[PDB]
Amino acid sequence: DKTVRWCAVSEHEATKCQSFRDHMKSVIPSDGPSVACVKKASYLDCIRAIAANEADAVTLDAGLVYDAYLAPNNLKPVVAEFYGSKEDPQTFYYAVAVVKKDSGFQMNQLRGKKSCHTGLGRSAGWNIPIGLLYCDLPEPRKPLEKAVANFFSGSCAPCADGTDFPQLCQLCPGCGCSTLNQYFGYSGAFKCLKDGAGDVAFVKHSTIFENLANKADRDQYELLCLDNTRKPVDEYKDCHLAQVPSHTVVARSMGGKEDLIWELLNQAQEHFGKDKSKEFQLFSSPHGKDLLFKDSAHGFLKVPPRMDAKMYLGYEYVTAIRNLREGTCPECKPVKWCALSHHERLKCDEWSVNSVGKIECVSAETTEDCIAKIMNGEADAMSLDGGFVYIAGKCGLVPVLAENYNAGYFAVAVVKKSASDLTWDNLKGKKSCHTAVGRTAGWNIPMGLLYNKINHCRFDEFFSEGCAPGSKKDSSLCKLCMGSGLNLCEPNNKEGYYGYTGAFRCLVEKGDVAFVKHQTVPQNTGGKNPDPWAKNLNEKDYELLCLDGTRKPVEEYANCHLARAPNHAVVTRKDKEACVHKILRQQQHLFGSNSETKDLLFRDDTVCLAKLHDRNTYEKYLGEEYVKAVGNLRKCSTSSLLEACTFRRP
Ligand SMILES: [Ti+4]
Ligand SMILES: [Ti+4]
Repeated sequence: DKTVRWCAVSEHEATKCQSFRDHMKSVIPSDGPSVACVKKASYLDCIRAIAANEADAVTLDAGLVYDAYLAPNNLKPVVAEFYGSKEDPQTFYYAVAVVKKDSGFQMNQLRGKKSCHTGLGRSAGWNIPIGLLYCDLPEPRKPLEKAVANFFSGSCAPCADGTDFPQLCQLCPGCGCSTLNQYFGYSGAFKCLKDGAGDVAFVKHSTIFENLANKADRDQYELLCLDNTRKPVDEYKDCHLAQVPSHTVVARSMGGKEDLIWELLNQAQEHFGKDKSKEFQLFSSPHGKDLLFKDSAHGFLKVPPRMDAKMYLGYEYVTAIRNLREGTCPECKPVKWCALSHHERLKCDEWSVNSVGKIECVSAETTEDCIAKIMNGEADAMSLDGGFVYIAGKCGLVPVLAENYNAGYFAVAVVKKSASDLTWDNLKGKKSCHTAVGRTAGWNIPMGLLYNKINHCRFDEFFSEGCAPGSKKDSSLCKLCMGSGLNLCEPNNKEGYYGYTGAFRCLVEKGDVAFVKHQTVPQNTGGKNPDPWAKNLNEKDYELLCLDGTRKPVEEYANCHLARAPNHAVVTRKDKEACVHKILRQQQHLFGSNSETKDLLFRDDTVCLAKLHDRNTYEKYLGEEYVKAVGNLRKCSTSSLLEACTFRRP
């Protein structure tokens, strides 16, 4: 059987689940998914059932998505309910802090102000802001209401205990826990700000737009960002306290059956979803409200498979809720560097002990895994090719420092001098060598420029064949690669044509054109590289293709390049930007220009780690032309972390 066991947490839900079961039988072929129904006492029991292999799937709110993720449950998000509309599916809501224009304070300045909350215990209006402010609250932090009552000078916090903590009901005497209190709920809490009662209102991104029809009025309001700046109210996507998913189907991390659940839910929406007019309807029940799914849902979206619960809830939300559950507070710490190999780890380990604690080490198996650990706080920093910076940036990370070599390197197209046919003007049908797909020199620049000329990104149909590590194994752009077994065409060291040098090797041995950097050929010719394939080459036998259509010697790169490359950059979270900026400059003035293999942690031709000033965004660091180009190349991108990040922020 291909059966999905759906977990119900009430008798009304089990009835609906059984009806679900029975109607699906009429629409799904016998080799298709079917439904079984397991009734438990509560969401937490469902979670346990699923983790114990007595059930398979349940739909949860964000706080339970969190519980479900914790050991020993280890469930993950697999399907999202969406709202509003088929054309523009709404999956998340943003908790925001709204304030009046020119009220003159930042998030790190909330102590002593007046606050408006939608209601005690509510997500946007209470658990998130109080969770993120947790360690700012005065001691003792239990009971929590007491500590909040001594942080804000006065508040309106519906359903708080005003009898014990009157300060909390100062702007709404009684703390009425119903719509009889004028300041209850979303519009209530917004109204509390608008009427001048409060200085800040903890609400959802949409609250302001639902209460103020004219832009003229909304301009009188702003949002507090976590980075202690303000932004306009329609910029909540870049200025929110937390991004939060509405309603999320979860499942075991290993053991699924993710695939079956999607095939089930997807077919269910297609026959029984919103507006499908059958006697059974997936998103209502005669038996009561919100049974197994929210009645307001318009359907389901598949959660990208790379996504785990920390990633899906997001860093700010997880921080907030950990604080509320654990309640632990500090009194820069150590920068946790991310290693990608045994050899990278060994350099990092001896860096750690040499830094005397200031640096610690964490490893992952791929760059993307490392980036994900930085997103979620398992790690803090690593250095990355510009192509990975773009991905890190789309995932909410920022560049802090650039690696310097001497404006950065030159991206160049190398060819054999002998074959004097080749020109930039027509490389159609030629054999190409790339460092890896998605890297600056190897891909993003050259194929960026190439995209403008052919108006598609199926480059495996432009070139005859090639080696471009990270391509699909059966692609013509894996035909020239030299890795054996599972390593063929892999973007790592077990593929000998991977990377700057690898791509040049590829040209020497098999290719017609190699996309690399200006100092690749010089460093691998004239006997400098002793390996048999490079030992006897001299740079005079190689030429560069200029945008002109002409060709020039290798050392002539300054007048014969494809474009200026952004340098490789250190990235981190905005919340560690300052600590990473400090420690690394303090570490490089100790261990800089004053690896045991090649290019470990930082490129080997790096002299110093440079300040960025105004370029501390991926867009500003890479430049707009680079970003536009990568945008065009995504149409053919295979990056599953990028797919996860963009699911959350299109
Ligand atoms: Ti709420
Ligand atoms: Ti690079």
